[PDB]
Parts: sequence; structure tokens; C-alpha cells
Amino acid sequence: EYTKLLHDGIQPVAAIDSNFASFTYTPRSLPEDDTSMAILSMLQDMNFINNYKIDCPTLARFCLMVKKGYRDPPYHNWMHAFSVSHFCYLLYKNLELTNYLEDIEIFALFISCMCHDLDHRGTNNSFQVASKSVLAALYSSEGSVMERHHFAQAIAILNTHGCNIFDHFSRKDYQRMLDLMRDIILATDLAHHLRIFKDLQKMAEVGYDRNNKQHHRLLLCLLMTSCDLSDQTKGWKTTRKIAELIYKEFFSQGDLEKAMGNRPMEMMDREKAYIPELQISFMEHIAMPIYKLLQDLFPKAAELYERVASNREHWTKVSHKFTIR
Ligand SMILES: CCCCCC[C@H]([C@@H](C)O)n1cnc2c(N)ncnc21
Ligand SMILES: [Mg+2]
Ligand SMILES: [Zn+2]
Repeated sequence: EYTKLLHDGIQPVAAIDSNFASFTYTPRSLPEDDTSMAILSMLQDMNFINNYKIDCPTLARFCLMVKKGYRDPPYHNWMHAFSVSHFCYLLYKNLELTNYLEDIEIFALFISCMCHDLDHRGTNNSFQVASKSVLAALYSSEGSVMERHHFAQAIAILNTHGCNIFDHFSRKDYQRMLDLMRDIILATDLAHHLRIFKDLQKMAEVGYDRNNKQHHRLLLCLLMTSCDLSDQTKGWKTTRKIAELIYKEFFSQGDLEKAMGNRPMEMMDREKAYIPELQISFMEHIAMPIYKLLQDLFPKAAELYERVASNREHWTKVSHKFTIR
């Protein structure tokens, strides 16, 4: 399994695809069998293997473990985690995060991306609370139920024998790695994003400051959120396709909420849901602000905001006679 992975060395990024390091590249085009390899390539391209002296066999096992630690709902599967991770790599390469963040922080972000939805069951935090799941029992009172479970699953993978990519770290770094991984994964929750939004705008107002450690915090949260939503930054074929997976998942939960006598949200109810207006609402309230904050901090992230705005134009366009339900 893992010996087969490292039986030919770490492939360079250009050999996977020539446009691999570009924003136009859709990582979902890469076959699922070649994705663990692609992770190793990105980690070596960012020079994280040398920097933190990550043992390669251990990194390979960790990667394969993170992979099988996802289930197979329509959207929250390994391929989502992979595409979010690829996008984090695109941010490194194109927005040059090395000028803004510490190396250990960009490393944490990438690792977080791989783990950020570990063991997702195709349902959200409200459903866990509502169905009295053990996850809700463990985490509901602190908030962000699934997010704490994801981090917890990351930890259980990192402490599996032969997967501890941090085992040799200094005490100070091992700890910062743990704090950042938790904070970055928690940041993926809409509720969290809704809190720090005021502080994100103020950061974008005054200008980014490498000496301000709160700006690092907040920048990491914004970056994570923008990797998580990166399906909205590709072409219409990708974005239109991914909407089908998202609602496929949402509609399953909606059915399960009905079977326990709960009234699902409109977006979860296929009898109520008109996808165009829902995505338009998602695009303007959540997605476009996120990428407009990313543009304000990185002028080079202008082409991402436009493609999200474009995709929101495409929803209005195709609304003319789109499937009514
Ligand atoms: C700032 C954090 C936003 C979190 C929302 C995540 C959410 C589901 C799929 O988890 N999601 C992700 N893409 C979505 C989309 N195109 N339409 C509706 N919901 C979406
Ligand atoms: Mg999540
Ligand atoms: Zn996600």
C-alpha cells in the first residue's frame, strides 16, 4: 500500500499535470488513485518535508490514513479534502504566503485542509444536536460539533503507530502545530466565520501586518474558509457539478430529519428547494464576501473573486427555466 507509493520517489508537480500549479486546474480531474501521490508532491514542492524533517515512510502512511478516514457521502468525501488541500497549495504558489505567514503556520493550514472534514457523515452540526448523536453529546455545548470531531479524528490518526509526522518535533513546534490545527479546523464552521467577520474587514481596512499575531490568526481563518469553498472559484462545469453533490447530501439529511419529525431547512428539503436562488443567496451572503476579503489582502487573488462572481451570474442566467425543484 505505502511501499507502492514510495517505490518510485516523489513525483514533481509538472508531471501530474502541466497546469497543476494554476488556479484554472480542477484537482477533481486527477484520478482518486493518484491523489495521495499528489499530496506528497505538493508537500515536497512547498519544501515541508525537509523543513520539518518528516520521515517519508511515516508521511506516506499518514496520508493513506487520512484518505481512508473519510467516508463516502456525495460531497464530504476524500476528494473534497484533497481539492481543498490542492487549493491551499495554489495559495502558497500564487499568492506567495511565505511573505505573510510563518512557515509552520502554512504547514498547519495544509495539514488541516487534509484533515478538516475527517469522518464526515453527510450531515451538519444541527442534525447531530437534533438526532442526539454521541458527537453532539461530546461537543454540543462548546459548539462546532463536527469540527471538534474532525480535529479529534486527526489526533487519533497522528497517534496511530507509524503515522506520527510530528513525533520528532521540538516541544514548542509540536504544541503550536496542535493549536493551529484545532483553530484552523474550527474556523471552517460558518458560525465561527460569522464571528470574526467584523475583525476580518478591519484587518482588510487597515492593511495586513506581519508583526500583528492576531492578523496571522485571522488570515489563517480566512485562508481556510477560502480553501473549503474553492469549488466556487473554478469554471461553470466544476461549480454546477459540485452543486449537485452538495444538494444530494443536503437532501439525504432533509429526509432523515423528516423521519424523526423535524422540519428541515429549505435548502435541505427537495420539495421546497430551488437551487438557483439558493446558490445565488449562498454566493452573495457568504462566498463572494470571503473572496472579496481575499482580493483586498492579495491583489493577485482578483481572478478568483471574478470567477465566483461570474458563477453567480451563471445561476441568474440559467434560472430562466431551471428545474423548479
Ligand atoms: C464560511 C463557511 C461556509 C460553510 C458552508 C459550507 C457548505 C456545506 C456544503 O458544508 N457549503 C459549501 N459550499 C456550499 C454551497 N455552494 N452552497 C451551499 N452550501 C455550501
Ligand atoms: Mg466541515
Ligand atoms: Zn470542507
